[PDB]
Amino acid sequence: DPYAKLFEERVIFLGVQIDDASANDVMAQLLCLESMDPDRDISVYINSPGGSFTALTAIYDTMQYVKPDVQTVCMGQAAAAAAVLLAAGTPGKRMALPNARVLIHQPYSETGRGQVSDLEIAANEILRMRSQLEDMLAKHSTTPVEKIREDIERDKILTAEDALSYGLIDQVISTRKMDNSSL
Amino acid sequence: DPYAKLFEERVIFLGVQIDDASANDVMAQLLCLESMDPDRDISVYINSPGGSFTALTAIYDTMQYVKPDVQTVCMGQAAAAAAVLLAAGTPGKRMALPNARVLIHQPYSETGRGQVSDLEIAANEILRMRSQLEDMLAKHSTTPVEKIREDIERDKILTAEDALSYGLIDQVISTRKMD
Amino acid sequence: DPYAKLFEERVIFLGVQIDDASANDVMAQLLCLESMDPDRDISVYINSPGGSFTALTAIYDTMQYVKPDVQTVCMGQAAAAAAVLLAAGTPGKRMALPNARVLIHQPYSETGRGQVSDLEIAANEILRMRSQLEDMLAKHSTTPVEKIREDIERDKILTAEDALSYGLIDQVISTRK
Amino acid sequence: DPYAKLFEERVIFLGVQIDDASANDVMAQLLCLESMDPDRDISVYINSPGGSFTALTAIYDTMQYVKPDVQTVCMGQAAAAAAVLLAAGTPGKRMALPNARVLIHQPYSETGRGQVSDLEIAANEILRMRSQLEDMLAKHSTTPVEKIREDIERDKILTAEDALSYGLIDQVISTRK
Amino acid sequence: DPYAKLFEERVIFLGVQIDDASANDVMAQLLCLESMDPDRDISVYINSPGGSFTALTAIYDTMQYVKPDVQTVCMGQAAAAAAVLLAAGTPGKRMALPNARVLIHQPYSETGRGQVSDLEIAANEILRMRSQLEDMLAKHSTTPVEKIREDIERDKILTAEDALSYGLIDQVISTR
Amino acid sequence: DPYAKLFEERVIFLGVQIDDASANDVMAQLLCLESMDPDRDISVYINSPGGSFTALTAIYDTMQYVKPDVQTVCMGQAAAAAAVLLAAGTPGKRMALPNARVLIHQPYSETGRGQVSDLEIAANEILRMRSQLEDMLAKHSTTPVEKIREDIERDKILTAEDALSYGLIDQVISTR
Amino acid sequence: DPYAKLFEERVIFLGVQIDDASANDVMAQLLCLESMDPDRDISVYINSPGGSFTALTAIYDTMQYVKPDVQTVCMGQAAAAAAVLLAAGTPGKRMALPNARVLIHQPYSETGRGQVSDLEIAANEILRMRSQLEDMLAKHSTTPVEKIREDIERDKILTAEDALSYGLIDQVISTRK
Amino acid sequence: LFDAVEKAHPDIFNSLLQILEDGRLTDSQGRVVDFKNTVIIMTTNLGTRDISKGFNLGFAAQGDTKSNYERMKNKVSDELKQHFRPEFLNRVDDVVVFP
Repeated sequence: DPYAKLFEERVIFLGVQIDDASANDVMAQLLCLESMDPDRDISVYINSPGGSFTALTAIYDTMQYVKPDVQTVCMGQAAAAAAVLLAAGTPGKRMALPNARVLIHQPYSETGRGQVSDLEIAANEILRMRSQLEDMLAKHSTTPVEKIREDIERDKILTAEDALSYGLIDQVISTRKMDNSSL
Repeated sequence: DPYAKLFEERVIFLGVQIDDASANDVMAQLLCLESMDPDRDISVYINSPGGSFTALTAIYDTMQYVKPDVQTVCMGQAAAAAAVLLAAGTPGKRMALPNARVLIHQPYSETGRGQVSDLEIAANEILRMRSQLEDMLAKHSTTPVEKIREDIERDKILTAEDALSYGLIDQVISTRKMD
Repeated sequence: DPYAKLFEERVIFLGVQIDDASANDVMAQLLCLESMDPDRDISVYINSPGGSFTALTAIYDTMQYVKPDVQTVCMGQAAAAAAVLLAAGTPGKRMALPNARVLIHQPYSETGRGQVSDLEIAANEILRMRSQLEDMLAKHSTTPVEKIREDIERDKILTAEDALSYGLIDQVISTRK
Repeated sequence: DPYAKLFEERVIFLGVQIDDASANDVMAQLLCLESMDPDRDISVYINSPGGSFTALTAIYDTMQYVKPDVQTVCMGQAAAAAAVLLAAGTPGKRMALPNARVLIHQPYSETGRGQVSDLEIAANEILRMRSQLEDMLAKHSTTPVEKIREDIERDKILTAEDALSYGLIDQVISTRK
Repeated sequence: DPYAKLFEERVIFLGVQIDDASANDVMAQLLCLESMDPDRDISVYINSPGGSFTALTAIYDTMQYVKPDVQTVCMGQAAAAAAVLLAAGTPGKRMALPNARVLIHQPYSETGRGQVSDLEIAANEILRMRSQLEDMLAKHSTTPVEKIREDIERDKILTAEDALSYGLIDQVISTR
Repeated sequence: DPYAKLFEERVIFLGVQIDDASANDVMAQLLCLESMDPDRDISVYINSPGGSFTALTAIYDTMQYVKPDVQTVCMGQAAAAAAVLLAAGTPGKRMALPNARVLIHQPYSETGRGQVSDLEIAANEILRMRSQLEDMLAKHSTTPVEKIREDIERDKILTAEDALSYGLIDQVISTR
Repeated sequence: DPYAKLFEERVIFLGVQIDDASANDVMAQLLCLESMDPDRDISVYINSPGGSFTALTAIYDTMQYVKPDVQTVCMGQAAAAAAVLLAAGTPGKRMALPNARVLIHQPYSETGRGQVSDLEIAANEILRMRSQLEDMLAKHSTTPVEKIREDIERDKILTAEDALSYGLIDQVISTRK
Repeated sequence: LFDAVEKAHPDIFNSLLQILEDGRLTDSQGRVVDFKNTVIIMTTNLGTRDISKGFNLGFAAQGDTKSNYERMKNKVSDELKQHFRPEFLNRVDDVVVFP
């Protein structure tokens, strides 16, 4: 079981759509890893096509809460909410695969039929969530908040170097590199 | 298995819709935790969107009956019955993550085709359920019952700070390095 | 799992609707619990919304036959047959949670397409089941049978204290001091 | 699991719709029970609402085949195909619960679209099935075959005492004193 | 697991409608039992209706191929290919329960839409399967071949004693 | 389970449709069986009603690659891909049961809506696949390629004796 | 099962379509194989009918990143994504079975209903995907890039020898040595 | 000198506490023998099993700039904390790592 071997080496692997069950599993694994060793880093690999917003928020809070540093690796794609998780890693330890993309866009939602007051409340909540997402993206990046607001109006796709220039990631891995080995 | 390790430290996850099976599992876990150690804290984590009222009452009664203190922690969202369960923890031990939302509203229900007398009985029952809901909310909060009734008329959403001022939670925990 | 432990200390949950599978499982656990130890009590916790009448009668007969005393606890709710099992426990050891309800009403059933004679036979069986139901309710309750017959004409919901006054239970739990 | 413990004590528990799979499971369990001990008796519990006819014949034949006396215990209900199996046990060991009910009627069947010769063959086979069923009922009961023929024309329902009077069972359990 | 115990002794069940999956399952079971001991006997129990004819021929070949003797016991029913399987065991040890039934009829076929030539080839092929059917029925029975031809035109259902008189089985088990 | 046992007696079943998953399973089993003992033969049992052509090609190349002899046994039926797989065994090891049917026909294909160029490419590819199938059938049998090409125009069914006369198998086995 | 052994001798099967879960499992196995022995080559067997582009890029990146050499074998077929995965192996170690087909074509995608701006953004994205795919094909082959541009306009199917001459396969295996 | 300390049961060194802190040891006859003039050396190879290791599991950009000495020192410290009680390691004057 390769996943167990990855977990024993303190790697949390996220390759499914972000929902309540996945968020609960990720938070439980993060808490267990922090309990095992509050000093060694924890690695998170991201291959998710976005997901819900509440699960994103819970995962982000758990990542920011734990003592050890979090090392995020973009792996494939990070479509809607996975991009925030990639940008939420410990600064300087957020890397990505070469032929990977990072997508960013404003949240999309829909509500069932109801009276006008309920729709107004739902719209207020959705605007609050959008503002929160813009704040989280501005805090963990380099570009100003106005640029984020202008960019997330429509789907924006960034390559590895485009993300590095944007500030979401810090390094782009190319090939396995041996250690110095200088005694 | 992270969940087994969490249960070994007296931690219970509630991240699924509140129904009969989940309520039974939660009550069984609470009884086991009380039996293994009757005078040590039990932590309950809430990430559920709500559920049926009967399961909510069953879980609330089980939490109240079990004597060790129960610490309720909100991680994602706590809506409807989840808000009541979050507010039902031991005072001073109710916590929420910095970015969380608590949603409260009056109960919603459906009934089938039937005669007028059955509909009247069902209406009386649902009004009793709603009244029990305001009673439960007012008991574990610092807000007058009339304000509770006015607030839960429609969907009311509170952030961590709004919930803390509203009396549902007691602390907003930011990080671990900053105690 | 908690269920295995609670079974080790003689606990049976009833959290699903009453049907052949649940009744059969109840039979198996009750018989095994009696065989392992016929001296200690057996606890049955009910959170059922109702079910079929045949499983009702079978489970009632099994509980009556099993000579160790059986405690019954209504945790979330008890509707129709679940109320009957709640009242079918050992007298003096029937309990309900504070914010619980008990629902009682006459049985509901349907019949398929058929000739008049078959419908008459089915209706006679339905009336016999109903009569057995109010007889079994009056057996384990302190209320007159006429009052039960008039009350179960339509649905009836009672709180824990109302059930205690009606005779369904004996004690209403408050807390563990 | 309680079912394994019941099986270890030489109990076969049957509360499901009789079909081919249930028949084969009963075959395997009965053969294994005979192989492990061909002397000690075997108890079979019936809680089924009916079943097919070929499986009924197979299970009846294999249960009459075994050396050990086959006790039959009925809980809740035993209708149509279940009544024959309940009454086919070893004499003096056919047992029913106080509120159990037994339903008896002629076999009910359908046939597909086909030519008149095929429907005639099927109708003759169905008449033969009904004759075999009434012969089985007469063989294992104390009721004359003419009464069985005039009774199984339509649905008929018997309680525990009525089943005892009809000879299908031997005694009615009340409780373990 | 009673199935495991019965397979451990010598027993194999055929109580499901005959198809490719069940055919291969019985193939593996028979080959395994032959490999474990090539000098004992194998008991096969039949409580299933008919099925695909190709699987019938394959399992007939499998029984006629292995050196251990094959015993057939019929309980409940044995229709179409099941009757041929019951009659295909080694002579002298084909038996059925008193209330068991044996059903035999000509093969039923259903092909999809196609050109004339394809349908003609299919018709010749199904005639070949029919001919194999009466050949198998006759070579394992004491009934004249033309009698089998005229009998399998329509549905033919026989009891245990009727099957014994027909020659498909050898003994009728009442009690040990 | 008897399947694993017959695996250590080095017998591999092919009783399901020949698709990608079954092909990969068979290929892995062949590789492992060659790894365990590169000198003893490997037995392949065929009870499949054909399958995809890519799986045919992969299994054919895998059988042709390894040293250990591929001893192919056919029960019940071997149609389309199964016929080629049976005929692809080592010479002298291709044997089949007496009343077993082998069906051979040209490949059948279906494509969705597309432009003319895509349909032309698909037609060229299916013609190439048919040509390759004829090439393997010719190189693994005794019948000349012209008669094989003429025979696969319509579906052709052969018995064990007919297959032996055709040249696909070596000898017919009835009873050990 | 043979799968566990094939993993033990450092061989990974890719027999299903290229999706998120399959790519994740493949790259996890690649990381584990690199960890256990960073010098022995890793063998990858290609039997897939293509898949998604993101999984393609993920597998390609994790295969180029690992220190040990990658030994790719085309087996049965390798279409679209599988063709790139086969051709991305270590030079001199990319081989195919004798009879096999390698299919290459430009990417095909579907876009949901939306406004014109979203559609043109998606068009730019798919054009970028096609450009990246043709550049990756050109990098790992001797064929000129413009030849690949004109070739991948429609479906292009190559045999083992055609792939060998094209620049995607280094040599063809026939029999074990 | 205590040679290959990690290959003994992790309880014998419980007897070294009073040696390393009070400089004394009592035999079974009740006599006290002092250790205040001795020099205690304990040799071990704990945490040196990964000297011939190139990289860790998982993706990583660039590489570890620390030489083998720093990584081996950290590994030795971690293994020493894992193997011995805190009160035993709190009494040792010096821990020296051999490159």
